[PDB]
Amino acid sequence: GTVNWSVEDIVKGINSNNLESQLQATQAARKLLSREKQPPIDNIIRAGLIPKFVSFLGKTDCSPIQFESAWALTNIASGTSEQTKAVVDGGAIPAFISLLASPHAHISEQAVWALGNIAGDGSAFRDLVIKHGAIDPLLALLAVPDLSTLACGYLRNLTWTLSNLCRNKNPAPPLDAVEQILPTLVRLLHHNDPEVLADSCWAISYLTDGPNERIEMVVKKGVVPQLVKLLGATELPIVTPALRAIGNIVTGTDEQTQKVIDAGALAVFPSLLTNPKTNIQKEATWTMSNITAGRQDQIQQVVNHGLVPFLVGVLSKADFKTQKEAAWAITNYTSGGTVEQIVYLVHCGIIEPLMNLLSAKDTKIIQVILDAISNIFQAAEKLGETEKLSIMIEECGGLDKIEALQRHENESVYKASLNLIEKYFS
Amino acid sequence: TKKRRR
Amino acid sequence: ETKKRRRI
Repeated sequence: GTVNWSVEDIVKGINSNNLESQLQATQAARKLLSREKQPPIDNIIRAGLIPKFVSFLGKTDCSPIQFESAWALTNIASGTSEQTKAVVDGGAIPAFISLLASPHAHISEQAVWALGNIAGDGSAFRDLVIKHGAIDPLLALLAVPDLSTLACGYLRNLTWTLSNLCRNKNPAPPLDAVEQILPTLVRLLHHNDPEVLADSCWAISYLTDGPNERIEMVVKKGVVPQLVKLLGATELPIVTPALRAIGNIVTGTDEQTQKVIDAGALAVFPSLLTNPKTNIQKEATWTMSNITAGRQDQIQQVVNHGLVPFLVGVLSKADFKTQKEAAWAITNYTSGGTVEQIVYLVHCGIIEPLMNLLSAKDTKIIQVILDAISNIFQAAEKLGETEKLSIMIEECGGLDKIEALQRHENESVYKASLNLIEKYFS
Repeated sequence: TKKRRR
Repeated sequence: ETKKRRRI
Protein backbone atom coordinates (compact mmCIF):
# COMPACT_ATOMS: atom_id res chain seq x y z
CA GLY A 1 0.00 0.00 0.00
CA THR A 2 1.70 3.10 -1.37
CA VAL A 3 -1.79 4.69 -1.58
CA ASN A 4 -2.75 7.65 0.65
CA TRP A 5 0.54 8.37 2.41
CA SER A 6 1.09 11.66 4.19
CA VAL A 7 3.79 14.06 3.12
CA GLU A 8 5.37 13.49 6.53
CA ASP A 9 5.62 9.75 5.89
CA ILE A 10 7.05 10.32 2.41
CA VAL A 11 9.83 12.44 3.88
CA LYS A 12 10.61 9.86 6.56
CA GLY A 13 11.27 7.20 3.93
CA ILE A 14 13.14 9.37 1.47
CA ASN A 15 15.43 10.33 4.37
CA SER A 16 16.10 6.72 5.34
CA ASN A 17 19.43 5.19 4.34
CA ASN A 18 17.57 2.40 2.54
CA LEU A 19 17.20 2.39 -1.23
CA GLU A 20 14.04 0.27 -1.09
CA SER A 21 12.46 2.42 1.60
CA GLN A 22 13.29 5.43 -0.57
CA LEU A 23 11.74 3.71 -3.58
CA GLN A 24 8.49 3.04 -1.72
CA ALA A 25 8.24 6.63 -0.48
CA THR A 26 8.96 7.95 -3.97
CA GLN A 27 6.18 5.80 -5.45
CA ALA A 28 3.89 7.12 -2.71
CA ALA A 29 4.77 10.65 -3.87
CA ARG A 30 4.14 9.75 -7.51
CA LYS A 31 0.69 8.49 -6.54
CA LEU A 32 -0.20 11.62 -4.61
CA LEU A 33 0.87 13.76 -7.59
CA SER A 34 -1.10 11.71 -10.14
CA ARG A 35 -4.53 11.87 -8.49
CA GLU A 36 -7.14 13.89 -10.31
CA LYS A 37 -8.29 15.94 -7.30
CA GLN A 38 -5.96 18.77 -6.32
CA PRO A 39 -2.48 17.19 -6.20
CA PRO A 40 -0.35 18.58 -3.36
CA ILE A 41 2.43 20.04 -5.52
CA ASP A 42 3.26 22.96 -3.21
CA ASN A 43 3.45 20.71 -0.13
CA ILE A 44 5.91 18.41 -1.89
CA ILE A 45 8.05 21.37 -2.92
CA ARG A 46 8.01 22.98 0.53
CA ALA A 47 9.07 19.63 2.04
CA GLY A 48 12.38 19.95 0.18
CA LEU A 49 11.95 16.83 -1.95
CA ILE A 50 12.94 18.01 -5.46
CA PRO A 51 16.73 17.62 -5.06
CA LYS A 52 16.18 14.10 -3.73
CA PHE A 53 14.04 13.13 -6.72
CA VAL A 54 16.58 14.70 -9.08
CA SER A 55 19.38 12.68 -7.51
CA PHE A 56 17.31 9.51 -7.89
CA LEU A 57 17.15 10.09 -11.66
CA GLY A 58 20.79 9.03 -11.86
CA LYS A 59 20.57 5.73 -9.97
CA THR A 60 21.24 3.66 -13.08
CA ASP A 61 21.46 0.58 -10.85
CA CYS A 62 17.81 0.97 -9.72
CA SER A 63 15.67 1.70 -12.75
CA PRO A 64 12.36 1.56 -10.81
CA ILE A 65 13.23 4.62 -8.73
CA GLN A 66 14.48 6.36 -11.86
CA PHE A 67 10.97 5.91 -13.28
CA GLU A 68 9.00 6.96 -10.19
CA SER A 69 11.05 10.10 -9.56
CA ALA A 70 10.81 10.94 -13.27
CA TRP A 71 7.03 10.66 -13.09
CA ALA A 72 6.80 12.65 -9.86
CA LEU A 73 8.94 15.47 -11.25
CA THR A 74 6.97 15.49 -14.51
CA ASN A 75 3.79 16.23 -12.57
CA ILE A 76 5.38 18.94 -10.42
CA ALA A 77 6.58 20.55 -13.65
CA SER A 78 3.05 20.35 -15.05
CA GLY A 79 2.04 23.12 -12.65
CA THR A 80 2.56 26.86 -12.53
CA SER A 81 5.69 28.65 -13.69
CA GLU A 82 6.80 28.88 -10.07
CA GLN A 83 6.40 25.11 -9.70
CA THR A 84 8.19 24.37 -12.99
CA LYS A 85 10.97 26.72 -11.91
CA ALA A 86 11.42 24.60 -8.77
CA VAL A 87 12.10 21.52 -10.89
CA VAL A 88 14.56 23.40 -13.10
CA ASP A 89 16.31 24.92 -10.09
CA GLY A 90 16.84 21.35 -8.78
CA GLY A 91 19.17 20.48 -11.70
CA ALA A 92 16.56 18.35 -13.45
CA ILE A 93 17.27 19.41 -17.06
CA PRO A 94 20.67 17.73 -17.57
CA ALA A 95 19.42 14.72 -15.60
CA PHE A 96 16.37 14.28 -17.82
CA ILE A 97 18.51 14.63 -20.94
CA SER A 98 20.76 11.84 -19.68
CA LEU A 99 17.68 9.68 -19.18
CA LEU A 100 16.77 9.98 -22.87
CA ALA A 101 19.44 7.29 -23.40
CA SER A 102 17.91 4.81 -20.95
CA PRO A 103 17.49 1.27 -22.31
CA HIS A 104 14.02 1.25 -20.69
CA ALA A 105 11.50 2.82 -23.03
CA HIS A 106 9.07 3.70 -20.25
CA ILE A 107 11.85 5.67 -18.53
CA SER A 108 13.01 7.55 -21.62
CA GLU A 109 9.37 8.27 -22.48
CA GLN A 110 8.96 9.88 -19.07
CA ALA A 111 12.04 12.04 -19.61
CA VAL A 112 10.55 13.16 -22.96
CA TRP A 113 7.31 14.17 -21.25
CA ALA A 114 9.10 16.00 -18.45
CA LEU A 115 11.24 18.01 -20.86
CA GLY A 116 8.03 18.85 -22.70
CA ASN A 117 6.49 20.36 -19.57
CA ILE A 118 9.63 22.42 -18.90
CA ALA A 119 9.98 23.75 -22.45
CA GLY A 120 6.24 24.40 -22.45
CA ASP A 121 6.60 27.00 -19.73
CA GLY A 122 7.86 29.63 -22.15
CA SER A 123 10.68 31.13 -24.18
CA ALA A 124 13.39 31.11 -21.52
CA PHE A 125 13.04 27.53 -20.30
CA ARG A 126 12.53 26.40 -23.90
CA ASP A 127 15.86 27.98 -24.81
CA LEU A 128 17.47 26.49 -21.70
CA VAL A 129 16.42 22.97 -22.64
CA ILE A 130 17.88 23.59 -26.10
CA LYS A 131 21.16 24.92 -24.66
CA HIS A 132 21.52 21.77 -22.52
CA GLY A 133 21.43 19.79 -25.77
CA ALA A 134 18.05 18.06 -25.72
CA ILE A 135 17.42 18.26 -29.46
CA ASP A 136 20.00 15.72 -30.67
CA PRO A 137 18.94 12.86 -28.37
CA LEU A 138 15.23 13.58 -28.92
CA LEU A 139 15.60 13.35 -32.70
CA ALA A 140 17.70 10.21 -32.29
CA LEU A 141 14.70 8.50 -30.70
CA LEU A 142 12.84 8.90 -34.02
CA ALA A 143 15.67 7.70 -36.30
CA VAL A 144 13.97 4.53 -37.53
CA PRO A 145 13.09 3.49 -41.05
CA ASP A 146 9.34 3.32 -40.32
CA LEU A 147 7.69 5.28 -37.52
CA SER A 148 4.94 2.67 -37.27
CA THR A 149 7.28 0.32 -35.43
CA LEU A 150 7.32 2.69 -32.47
CA ALA A 151 4.67 2.52 -29.79
CA CYS A 152 1.76 4.86 -30.43
CA GLY A 153 1.92 6.64 -27.08
CA TYR A 154 5.70 6.90 -27.22
CA LEU A 155 5.56 8.65 -30.60
CA ARG A 156 2.75 10.90 -29.43
CA ASN A 157 4.79 12.15 -26.47
CA LEU A 158 7.82 12.83 -28.67
CA THR A 159 5.75 14.83 -31.17
CA TRP A 160 4.11 16.82 -28.36
CA THR A 161 7.46 17.73 -26.81
CA LEU A 162 8.86 18.72 -30.21
CA SER A 163 5.91 21.02 -30.77
CA ASN A 164 6.66 22.73 -27.44
CA LEU A 165 10.25 23.37 -28.55
CA CYS A 166 8.78 25.24 -31.54
CA ARG A 167 6.34 27.18 -29.37
CA ASN A 168 6.30 30.72 -27.96
CA LYS A 169 7.68 34.06 -29.16
CA ASN A 170 9.63 37.03 -27.81
CA PRO A 171 11.78 35.41 -28.78
CA ALA A 172 10.91 32.73 -31.30
CA PRO A 173 13.06 29.58 -31.13
CA PRO A 174 16.65 29.65 -32.42
CA LEU A 175 16.94 29.40 -36.18
CA ASP A 176 19.56 26.66 -36.00
CA ALA A 177 17.29 24.60 -33.73
CA VAL A 178 14.35 25.09 -36.11
CA GLU A 179 16.47 23.88 -39.04
CA GLN A 180 17.43 20.80 -37.02
CA ILE A 181 13.82 19.97 -36.16
CA LEU A 182 12.01 20.74 -39.42
CA PRO A 183 13.00 17.60 -41.37
CA THR A 184 11.58 15.42 -38.61
CA LEU A 185 8.42 17.49 -38.36
CA VAL A 186 7.94 17.00 -42.11
CA ARG A 187 8.16 13.25 -41.58
CA LEU A 188 5.68 13.29 -38.69
CA LEU A 189 3.26 15.34 -40.80
CA HIS A 190 2.97 12.26 -43.05
CA HIS A 191 2.28 9.80 -40.22
CA ASN A 192 -1.19 8.32 -39.98
CA ASP A 193 -1.99 8.86 -36.30
CA PRO A 194 -4.49 11.69 -35.77
CA GLU A 195 -2.75 12.81 -32.56
CA VAL A 196 0.71 12.92 -34.15
CA LEU A 197 -0.80 14.89 -37.03
CA ALA A 198 -2.53 17.48 -34.84
CA ASP A 199 0.58 18.18 -32.80
CA SER A 200 2.70 18.24 -35.97
CA CYS A 201 0.34 20.89 -37.39
CA TRP A 202 0.39 22.92 -34.17
CA ALA A 203 4.18 22.87 -34.40
CA ILE A 204 4.12 24.19 -37.97
CA SER A 205 1.55 26.80 -36.92
CA TYR A 206 3.95 28.07 -34.25
CA LEU A 207 6.87 28.26 -36.67
CA THR A 208 4.91 30.12 -39.33
CA ASP A 209 3.75 32.78 -36.84
CA GLY A 210 6.47 35.30 -37.53
CA PRO A 211 8.42 37.26 -40.11
CA ASN A 212 8.50 36.21 -43.75
CA GLU A 213 11.90 34.59 -43.20
CA ARG A 214 10.39 32.07 -40.78
CA ILE A 215 7.48 31.34 -43.12
CA GLU A 216 10.01 30.81 -45.91
CA MET A 217 11.90 28.18 -43.91
CA VAL A 218 8.68 26.17 -43.70
CA VAL A 219 7.49 26.76 -47.26
CA LYS A 220 10.90 25.77 -48.63
CA LYS A 221 10.43 22.29 -47.12
CA GLY A 222 7.43 21.66 -49.41
CA VAL A 223 4.83 21.05 -46.71
CA VAL A 224 2.09 23.38 -48.03
CA PRO A 225 0.43 20.64 -50.15
CA GLN A 226 0.36 18.29 -47.16
CA LEU A 227 -1.07 21.11 -45.05
CA VAL A 228 -3.88 21.68 -47.56
CA LYS A 229 -4.63 17.95 -47.47
CA LEU A 230 -4.93 18.04 -43.68
CA LEU A 231 -7.06 21.17 -44.07
CA GLY A 232 -9.58 18.79 -45.57
CA ALA A 233 -9.57 16.33 -42.70
CA THR A 234 -12.73 15.30 -40.85
CA GLU A 235 -11.10 15.52 -37.41
CA LEU A 236 -11.54 19.05 -36.12
CA PRO A 237 -8.39 18.76 -33.92
CA ILE A 238 -6.39 18.43 -37.15
CA VAL A 239 -8.24 21.05 -39.16
CA THR A 240 -7.88 23.72 -36.50
CA PRO A 241 -4.05 23.79 -36.38
CA ALA A 242 -3.73 23.20 -40.14
CA LEU A 243 -5.97 26.18 -40.89
CA ARG A 244 -4.00 28.36 -38.45
CA ALA A 245 -0.78 27.48 -40.28
CA ILE A 246 -2.20 28.20 -43.74
CA GLY A 247 -3.44 31.55 -42.43
CA ASN A 248 -0.03 32.43 -41.01
CA ILE A 249 1.54 31.62 -44.36
CA VAL A 250 -0.71 34.05 -46.24
CA THR A 251 0.37 36.92 -44.03
CA GLY A 252 3.62 36.60 -45.99
CA THR A 253 4.70 37.71 -49.42
CA ASP A 254 2.47 37.35 -52.45
CA GLU A 255 4.79 34.58 -53.65
CA GLN A 256 4.20 32.60 -50.44
CA THR A 257 0.46 33.23 -50.63
CA GLN A 258 0.49 31.86 -54.18
CA LYS A 259 1.94 28.51 -53.10
CA VAL A 260 -1.12 28.07 -50.87
CA ILE A 261 -3.44 28.84 -53.78
CA ASP A 262 -1.47 26.57 -56.11
CA ALA A 263 -1.78 23.79 -53.54
CA GLY A 264 -5.59 23.85 -53.80
CA ALA A 265 -6.51 25.58 -50.55
CA LEU A 266 -9.34 27.69 -51.96
CA ALA A 267 -11.32 24.61 -52.90
CA VAL A 268 -11.82 23.86 -49.17
CA PHE A 269 -13.16 27.23 -48.12
CA PRO A 270 -16.84 26.76 -49.07
CA SER A 271 -16.97 24.28 -46.19
CA LEU A 272 -14.67 26.25 -43.89
CA LEU A 273 -16.72 29.43 -44.29
CA THR A 274 -19.91 27.52 -43.38
CA ASN A 275 -18.31 25.37 -40.70
CA PRO A 276 -20.42 24.95 -37.54
CA LYS A 277 -17.47 25.79 -35.25
CA THR A 278 -17.28 29.54 -34.77
CA ASN A 279 -13.49 29.68 -34.55
CA ILE A 280 -13.08 27.78 -37.84
CA GLN A 281 -15.32 30.34 -39.55
CA LYS A 282 -13.42 33.20 -37.94
CA GLU A 283 -10.03 31.85 -38.97
CA ALA A 284 -11.17 30.98 -42.48
CA THR A 285 -12.47 34.53 -42.99
CA TRP A 286 -9.30 36.16 -41.61
CA THR A 287 -7.35 33.98 -44.05
CA MET A 288 -9.68 35.11 -46.84
CA SER A 289 -9.06 38.76 -45.93
CA ASN A 290 -5.32 38.29 -46.29
CA ILE A 291 -5.92 36.71 -49.68
CA THR A 292 -8.10 39.58 -50.93
CA ALA A 293 -5.19 41.80 -49.87
CA GLY A 294 -2.99 40.24 -52.56
CA ARG A 295 -2.59 40.72 -56.29
CA GLN A 296 -5.48 41.06 -58.71
CA ASP A 297 -4.89 37.63 -60.25
CA GLN A 298 -5.21 36.32 -56.69
CA ILE A 299 -8.46 38.17 -56.09
CA GLN A 300 -9.46 36.59 -59.39
CA GLN A 301 -8.82 33.10 -58.04
CA VAL A 302 -11.13 33.91 -55.14
CA VAL A 303 -13.76 34.79 -57.70
CA ASN A 304 -13.20 31.70 -59.84
CA HIS A 305 -13.59 29.38 -56.83
CA GLY A 306 -17.02 30.88 -56.15
CA LEU A 307 -16.07 32.31 -52.75
CA VAL A 308 -17.50 35.84 -53.10
CA PRO A 309 -21.02 34.52 -52.39
CA PHE A 310 -19.69 32.82 -49.27
CA LEU A 311 -18.18 36.12 -48.10
CA VAL A 312 -21.55 37.81 -48.70
CA GLY A 313 -23.03 35.01 -46.60
CA VAL A 314 -20.65 35.44 -43.68
CA LEU A 315 -21.26 39.20 -43.74
CA SER A 316 -25.01 38.61 -43.61
CA LYS A 317 -25.13 36.12 -40.76
CA ALA A 318 -22.32 34.97 -38.47
CA ASP A 319 -20.73 35.66 -35.10
CA PHE A 320 -19.86 39.35 -34.90
CA LYS A 321 -16.10 38.72 -34.78
CA THR A 322 -16.40 36.70 -38.00
CA GLN A 323 -18.43 39.49 -39.60
CA LYS A 324 -15.67 41.93 -38.66
CA GLU A 325 -13.07 39.80 -40.46
CA ALA A 326 -15.46 39.58 -43.42
CA ALA A 327 -15.63 43.37 -43.57
CA TRP A 328 -11.83 43.55 -43.67
CA ALA A 329 -11.89 41.02 -46.52
CA ILE A 330 -14.24 43.30 -48.48
CA THR A 331 -12.25 46.49 -47.88
CA ASN A 332 -9.07 44.75 -49.07
CA TYR A 333 -10.95 43.39 -52.10
CA THR A 334 -12.40 46.80 -53.04
CA SER A 335 -9.07 48.49 -52.37
CA GLY A 336 -6.99 46.29 -54.68
CA GLY A 337 -9.52 44.90 -57.10
CA THR A 338 -10.22 45.87 -60.65
CA VAL A 339 -13.41 47.65 -61.67
CA GLU A 340 -14.83 44.48 -63.21
CA GLN A 341 -14.19 42.66 -59.92
CA ILE A 342 -15.86 45.34 -57.82
CA VAL A 343 -18.88 45.30 -60.12
CA TYR A 344 -19.15 41.54 -59.61
CA LEU A 345 -18.98 41.98 -55.85
CA VAL A 346 -21.96 44.33 -55.95
CA HIS A 347 -23.93 41.98 -58.23
CA CYS A 348 -23.43 39.24 -55.60
CA GLY A 349 -25.35 41.30 -53.06
CA ILE A 350 -22.75 42.95 -50.87
CA ILE A 351 -24.47 46.31 -50.30
CA GLU A 352 -27.39 45.39 -48.05
CA PRO A 353 -25.37 43.28 -45.55
CA LEU A 354 -22.65 45.93 -45.60
CA MET A 355 -25.22 48.57 -44.68
CA ASN A 356 -26.79 46.51 -41.90
CA LEU A 357 -23.41 46.40 -40.14
CA LEU A 358 -23.22 50.19 -39.82
CA SER A 359 -25.47 50.09 -36.73
CA ALA A 360 -22.89 48.00 -34.88
CA LYS A 361 -21.28 49.22 -31.65
CA ASP A 362 -17.66 48.76 -32.81
CA THR A 363 -15.87 51.88 -33.99
CA LYS A 364 -13.26 50.01 -36.05
CA ILE A 365 -15.74 48.04 -38.17
CA ILE A 366 -17.59 51.23 -39.10
CA GLN A 367 -14.33 52.76 -40.33
CA VAL A 368 -13.66 49.60 -42.34
CA ILE A 369 -17.13 49.60 -43.90
CA LEU A 370 -16.96 53.27 -44.83
CA ASP A 371 -13.61 52.78 -46.56
CA ALA A 372 -15.15 49.93 -48.56
CA ILE A 373 -18.14 52.03 -49.62
CA SER A 374 -15.82 54.88 -50.57
CA ASN A 375 -13.82 52.44 -52.70
CA ILE A 376 -16.97 51.18 -54.42
CA PHE A 377 -18.18 54.72 -55.17
CA GLN A 378 -14.77 55.39 -56.70
CA ALA A 379 -15.30 52.48 -59.09
CA ALA A 380 -18.79 53.79 -59.87
CA GLU A 381 -17.34 57.18 -60.73
CA LYS A 382 -15.03 55.41 -63.20
CA LEU A 383 -18.18 53.94 -64.77
CA GLY A 384 -20.32 57.04 -64.24
CA GLU A 385 -22.88 55.03 -62.30
CA THR A 386 -22.54 56.81 -58.96
CA GLU A 387 -26.28 57.50 -59.12
CA LYS A 388 -27.38 53.86 -59.48
CA LEU A 389 -25.27 53.09 -56.42
CA SER A 390 -26.65 56.03 -54.45
CA ILE A 391 -30.17 54.76 -55.17
CA MET A 392 -29.19 51.25 -54.11
CA ILE A 393 -27.79 52.49 -50.81
CA GLU A 394 -30.89 54.64 -50.32
CA GLU A 395 -33.29 51.78 -51.08
CA CYS A 396 -32.01 49.45 -48.34
CA GLY A 397 -31.84 51.89 -45.41
CA GLY A 398 -28.22 52.88 -45.98
CA LEU A 399 -28.46 56.64 -46.37
CA ASP A 400 -30.19 56.91 -42.99
CA LYS A 401 -27.31 55.12 -41.27
CA ILE A 402 -24.60 57.13 -43.04
CA GLU A 403 -26.26 60.47 -42.29
CA ALA A 404 -26.77 59.57 -38.63
CA LEU A 405 -23.05 58.77 -38.38
CA GLN A 406 -22.06 62.34 -39.30
CA ARG A 407 -22.80 63.25 -35.66
CA HIS A 408 -20.63 60.51 -34.13
CA GLU A 409 -17.82 60.73 -31.60
CA ASN A 410 -14.81 59.44 -33.52
CA GLU A 411 -13.12 61.77 -35.98
CA SER A 412 -12.40 59.43 -38.90
CA VAL A 413 -16.07 58.41 -38.65
CA TYR A 414 -17.66 61.86 -38.88
CA LYS A 415 -15.10 63.02 -41.46
CA ALA A 416 -15.65 60.07 -43.79
CA SER A 417 -19.43 59.95 -43.44
CA LEU A 418 -19.83 63.70 -43.98
CA ASN A 419 -17.67 63.41 -47.10
CA LEU A 420 -19.84 60.65 -48.57
CA ILE A 421 -23.03 62.64 -47.98
CA GLU A 422 -21.73 65.88 -49.49
CA LYS A 423 -20.28 64.06 -52.48
CA TYR A 424 -22.90 61.45 -53.60
CA PHE A 425 -26.12 62.43 -51.77
CA SER A 426 -26.61 66.06 -52.82
CA THR B 1 0.89 46.02 -46.76
CA LYS B 2 -2.83 45.43 -46.40
CA LYS B 3 -2.03 41.99 -44.97
CA ARG B 4 -2.80 41.75 -41.25
CA ARG B 5 -1.18 39.40 -38.75
CA ARG B 6 -2.14 37.52 -35.60
CA GLU C 1 -2.97 23.63 -27.80
CA THR C 2 -2.13 22.23 -24.34
CA LYS C 3 0.90 23.88 -22.76
CA LYS C 4 1.91 21.35 -20.05
CA ARG C 5 0.35 17.94 -19.24
CA ARG C 6 -0.01 15.97 -15.99
CA ARG C 7 0.12 12.15 -15.93
CA ILE C 8 -2.92 10.71 -14.11
